[PDB]
Amino acid sequence: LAIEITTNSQEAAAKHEAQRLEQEARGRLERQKILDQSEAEKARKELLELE
Amino acid sequence: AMSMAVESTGNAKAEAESRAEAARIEGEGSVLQAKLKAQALAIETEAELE
Repeated sequence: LAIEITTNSQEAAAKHEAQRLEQEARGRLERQKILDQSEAEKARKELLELE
Repeated sequence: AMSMAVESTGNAKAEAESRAEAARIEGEGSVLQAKLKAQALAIETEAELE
């Protein structure tokens, strides 16, 4: 049992690392999403003034 | 926000200037319509005067 509990510990650490990578990549992806939306609506300016 | 500003400007600006610049046409209509009815009514009235 005490071998299996440390297997649980190491796999829990791995899951923690996986969720950390998930959330950081996801946050950077919202970062580039915000950049892309801001840039697209930067040209949506000229589109809409001359519209 | 300054985007939505430019759409709002364009929309309200366009509608209002269309109405005003059409009112220019009804205005010149009034101008020369008064000018024409002037002499028109003038000749009816000076023909009924005798």
